[PDB]
Amino acid sequence: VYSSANNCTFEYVSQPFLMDLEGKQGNFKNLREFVFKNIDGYFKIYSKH
Amino acid sequence: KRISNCVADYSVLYNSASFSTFKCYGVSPTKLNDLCFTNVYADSFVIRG
Ligand SMILES: *[C@@H]1O[C@H](CO)[C@@H](O)[C@H](O)[C@H]1NC(C)=O
Repeated sequence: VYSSANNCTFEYVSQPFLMDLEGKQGNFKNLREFVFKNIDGYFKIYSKH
Repeated sequence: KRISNCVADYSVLYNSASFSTFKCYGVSPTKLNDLCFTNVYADSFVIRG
């Protein structure tokens, strides 16, 4: 995902979330929407499965 | 060390009863928790007596 890193301050973990790593070629069964905003530097997350 | 997006209590930093010395200038030590600042910078290094 990257080569290296030097310095930073923020790091967030929150609750664990599980996926399925097996990929198929069938029809989709879920829909996920995400909204990313930045007002006065504040980062916003909006999502609902 | 940079402390950001955190909330902390300085009462537990004082009741340790193990610090040989403590000086704290620019603000009264009894009235610093209620006062609100923006960022806290902390540096750690060793020194002789
Ligand atoms: C990280 O290091 C760079 C030097 O390349 C410096 O410009 C930057 O201010 C540093 N970031 C912090 C948060 O100290």
